[PDB]
Amino acid sequence: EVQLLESGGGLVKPGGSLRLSCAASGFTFNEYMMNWVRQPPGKGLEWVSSISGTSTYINYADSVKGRFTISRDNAKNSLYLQMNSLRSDDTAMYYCARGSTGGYWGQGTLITVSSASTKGPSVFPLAPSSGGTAALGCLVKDYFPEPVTVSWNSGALTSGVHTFPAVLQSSGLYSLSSVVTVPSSSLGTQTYICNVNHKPSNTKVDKKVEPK
Amino acid sequence: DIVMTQTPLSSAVTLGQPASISCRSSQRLVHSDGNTYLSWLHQRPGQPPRLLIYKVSLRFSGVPDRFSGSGAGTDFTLKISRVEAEDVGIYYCMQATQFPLTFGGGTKVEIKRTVAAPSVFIFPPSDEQLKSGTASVVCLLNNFYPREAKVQWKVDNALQSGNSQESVTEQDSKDSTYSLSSTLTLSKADYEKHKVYACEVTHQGLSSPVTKSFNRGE
Repeated sequence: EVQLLESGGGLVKPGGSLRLSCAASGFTFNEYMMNWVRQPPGKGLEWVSSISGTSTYINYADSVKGRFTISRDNAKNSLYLQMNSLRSDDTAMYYCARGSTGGYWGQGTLITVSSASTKGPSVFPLAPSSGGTAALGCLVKDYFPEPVTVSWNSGALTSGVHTFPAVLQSSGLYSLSSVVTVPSSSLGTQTYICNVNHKPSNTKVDKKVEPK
Repeated sequence: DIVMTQTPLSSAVTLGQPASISCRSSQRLVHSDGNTYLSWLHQRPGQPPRLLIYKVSLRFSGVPDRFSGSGAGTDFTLKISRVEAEDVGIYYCMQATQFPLTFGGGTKVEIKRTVAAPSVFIFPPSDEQLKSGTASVVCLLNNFYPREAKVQWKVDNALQSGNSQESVTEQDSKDSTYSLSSTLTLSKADYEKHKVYACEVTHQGLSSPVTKSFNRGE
């Protein structure tokens, strides 16, 4: 069954270059055309590039013409996008998609074109008060770039979890909060650990959230 | 460059009621081979797109039968027979008949449910953070409808301005509610100059605004 996995993303300085790779499985790679599509933050879907099975028909969007190059290694079941002379507006989530239809899309890989330095997050507990529903959380504060993944009890807790969209601060650093709501009488019965991962800074933190 | 104009931009529907999204092309969307390569995509926030309809009216495998695709020439329509809670998100038309490949700007499908009062919680800053010379107070509005909520920060009752940021969740796929976080940022010094910290919430589901507060240390 169909698996598309994007990689090569992250932080890159303006003028810098990146090479994205999309590995594919569970279908005949050489029988389909492969698309790169991108999503600027809070904006809609933009087509970028397309390549036929034979690598004969290649098409680029006007925005990326001259700077980007698309290639496919049918042997390695891999689609590539070489991105040169990168600009701040190229900052977006990059997906590989299969066929004209767009029937299968990868998880997506985020590209941030910024002169700013990678900074790892500080994770701080949001401790529950004392009922009905009771709330606890983790404040993930002062990181760059996006994204951070937050889980609770290593994926064991999903019921009542809200991870909020990140906000950019005056510092030029991101902050988000993850909260979980539990029945008030279930406090100090279960253990609550927020697992924060910021790959761009090789930062993994497990913070225990206890009543204050 | 074929331009796709998607209408409406936002659509509020009652659960179990029909919904229609429209896409209009600048030119005719028929290929040399005679087929029309228009697609409809759904995107829940921070997830990849899923294909609903391809070639105007063909349901992709696993797509529920409540989704139907129609149109010819320039005018094309996605119709939902009865909207379910899971149908929230953004829908796109995509053209793949002529390059450049083009998409519509999107349509937010909102679910219209009964008014829900927010549950409000207030969190004082951690001791570990205060040692770093900054203080973050967080206010959480949880599982409320409609989306319009106002959060007012008070410090010993003094009304606060321009030292707070808000983040709102997307509409939940189950109970169709929103959640909101407000964060008041202060220096450790400023934080210690005051005793009583409160967030006051105004929402259509509360006749009088609700205040949660804590006393610093106590």
